[PDB]
Amino acid sequence: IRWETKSCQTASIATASASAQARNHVDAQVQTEAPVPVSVQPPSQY
Amino acid sequence: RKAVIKNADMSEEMQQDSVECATQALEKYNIEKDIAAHIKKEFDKKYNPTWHCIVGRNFGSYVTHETKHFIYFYLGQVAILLFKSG
Repeated sequence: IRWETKSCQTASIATASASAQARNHVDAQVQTEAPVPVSVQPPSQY
Repeated sequence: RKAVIKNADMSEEMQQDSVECATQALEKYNIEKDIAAHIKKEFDKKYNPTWHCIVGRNFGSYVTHETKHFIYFYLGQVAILLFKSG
Protein backbone atom coordinates (compact mmCIF):
# COMPACT_ATOMS: atom_id res chain seq x y z
CA ILE A 1 0.00 0.00 0.00
CA ARG A 2 3.13 2.14 0.36
CA TRP A 3 4.21 3.69 -2.92
CA GLU A 4 7.45 5.66 -2.63
CA THR A 5 8.47 8.12 -5.32
CA LYS A 6 12.13 8.22 -6.30
CA SER A 7 14.19 10.09 -8.89
CA CYS A 8 17.19 8.54 -10.64
CA GLN A 9 20.04 10.08 -12.61
CA THR A 10 23.00 8.68 -14.53
CA ALA A 11 26.46 10.22 -14.70
CA SER A 12 27.42 12.47 -17.60
CA ILE A 13 30.35 11.89 -19.97
CA ALA A 14 33.09 13.99 -21.58
CA THR A 15 34.40 13.96 -25.15
CA ALA A 16 37.40 15.61 -26.81
CA SER A 17 38.34 16.68 -30.33
CA ALA A 18 41.26 15.11 -32.16
CA SER A 19 42.76 14.79 -35.62
CA ALA A 20 44.91 12.47 -37.71
CA GLN A 21 47.26 13.14 -40.59
CA ALA A 22 49.37 10.96 -42.85
CA ARG A 23 52.98 11.85 -43.60
CA ASN A 24 53.73 15.31 -44.96
CA HIS A 25 55.69 16.48 -47.97
CA VAL A 26 57.75 19.60 -48.65
CA ASP A 27 59.31 21.11 -51.76
CA ALA A 28 63.00 21.29 -52.65
CA GLN A 29 65.12 22.86 -55.35
CA VAL A 30 68.63 22.12 -56.61
CA GLN A 31 70.85 23.59 -59.32
CA THR A 32 73.78 21.55 -60.58
CA GLU A 33 77.02 23.51 -60.63
CA ALA A 34 79.39 23.40 -63.61
CA PRO A 35 82.83 24.25 -62.21
CA VAL A 36 85.71 23.98 -64.66
CA PRO A 37 88.89 24.57 -62.59
CA VAL A 38 91.02 23.61 -65.59
CA SER A 39 94.00 25.47 -67.04
CA VAL A 40 94.93 25.35 -70.71
CA GLN A 41 98.32 23.60 -70.79
CA PRO A 42 100.43 23.07 -67.68
CA PRO A 43 103.96 22.14 -68.78
CA SER A 44 104.42 19.05 -66.64
CA GLN A 45 107.78 17.46 -65.87
CA TYR A 46 106.56 14.21 -64.37
CA ARG B 1 36.79 20.55 -58.60
CA LYS B 2 34.12 18.12 -60.10
CA ALA B 3 32.07 16.48 -57.23
CA VAL B 4 31.11 12.86 -57.66
CA ILE B 5 28.96 11.16 -55.06
CA LYS B 6 29.45 7.41 -54.85
CA ASN B 7 27.47 6.50 -51.70
CA ALA B 8 24.99 8.37 -49.61
CA ASP B 9 22.33 7.68 -46.99
CA MET B 10 21.45 11.32 -46.59
CA SER B 11 18.86 13.89 -47.62
CA GLU B 12 19.37 15.80 -50.89
CA GLU B 13 19.90 19.10 -48.91
CA MET B 14 22.68 17.68 -46.77
CA GLN B 15 24.25 15.96 -49.80
CA GLN B 16 24.59 19.22 -51.68
CA ASP B 17 25.65 21.13 -48.60
CA SER B 18 28.33 18.52 -47.83
CA VAL B 19 29.80 19.01 -51.29
CA GLU B 20 29.64 22.79 -51.01
CA CYS B 21 31.25 22.74 -47.60
CA ALA B 22 34.00 20.33 -48.77
CA THR B 23 34.50 22.41 -51.89
CA GLN B 24 35.16 25.54 -49.77
CA ALA B 25 37.35 23.54 -47.41
CA LEU B 26 39.48 22.27 -50.32
CA GLU B 27 39.83 25.78 -51.73
CA LYS B 28 40.83 27.13 -48.35
CA TYR B 29 43.10 24.29 -47.07
CA ASN B 30 45.75 22.01 -48.49
CA ILE B 31 46.25 19.68 -45.51
CA GLU B 32 43.63 16.93 -45.16
CA LYS B 33 43.27 17.27 -41.38
CA ASP B 34 42.36 20.93 -41.79
CA ILE B 35 40.02 20.25 -44.72
CA ALA B 36 38.21 17.65 -42.56
CA ALA B 37 38.07 20.02 -39.61
CA HIS B 38 36.37 22.68 -41.71
CA ILE B 39 33.80 20.27 -43.06
CA LYS B 40 33.09 18.67 -39.63
CA LYS B 41 32.70 21.95 -37.73
CA GLU B 42 30.28 23.38 -40.30
CA PHE B 43 28.07 20.31 -40.11
CA ASP B 44 27.95 20.31 -36.29
CA LYS B 45 26.71 23.91 -36.42
CA LYS B 46 24.08 23.47 -39.17
CA TYR B 47 22.87 19.88 -38.49
CA ASN B 48 23.76 19.39 -34.80
CA PRO B 49 26.63 17.36 -33.46
CA THR B 50 28.26 14.90 -33.64
CA TRP B 51 29.85 14.62 -37.11
CA HIS B 52 33.17 13.11 -38.10
CA CYS B 53 35.05 13.66 -41.37
CA ILE B 54 37.88 11.77 -43.10
CA VAL B 55 39.60 13.28 -46.15
CA GLY B 56 42.23 11.51 -48.22
CA ARG B 57 43.49 9.77 -51.31
CA ASN B 58 44.30 6.37 -49.83
CA PHE B 59 42.40 4.65 -47.03
CA GLY B 60 39.86 2.08 -46.00
CA SER B 61 37.34 2.56 -43.25
CA TYR B 62 34.74 0.68 -41.26
CA VAL B 63 32.44 2.98 -39.32
CA THR B 64 28.95 3.05 -37.76
CA HIS B 65 26.64 5.91 -38.56
CA GLU B 66 23.20 7.29 -37.82
CA THR B 67 20.53 6.63 -40.45
CA LYS B 68 20.22 9.36 -43.08
CA HIS B 69 23.53 10.96 -42.09
CA PHE B 70 26.27 9.37 -44.30
CA ILE B 71 27.91 10.47 -47.52
CA TYR B 72 31.06 9.47 -49.40
CA PHE B 73 32.13 11.50 -52.43
CA TYR B 74 35.08 12.77 -54.41
CA LEU B 75 36.26 16.27 -55.28
CA GLY B 76 38.68 15.43 -58.12
CA GLN B 77 40.98 12.69 -56.79
CA VAL B 78 40.28 13.45 -53.05
CA ALA B 79 37.69 11.34 -51.21
CA ILE B 80 35.59 12.77 -48.41
CA LEU B 81 33.72 10.59 -45.87
CA LEU B 82 31.23 12.50 -43.67
CA PHE B 83 28.80 11.02 -41.21
CA LYS B 84 27.06 11.48 -37.93
CA SER B 85 27.64 9.21 -34.95
CA GLY B 86 27.02 10.39 -31.36
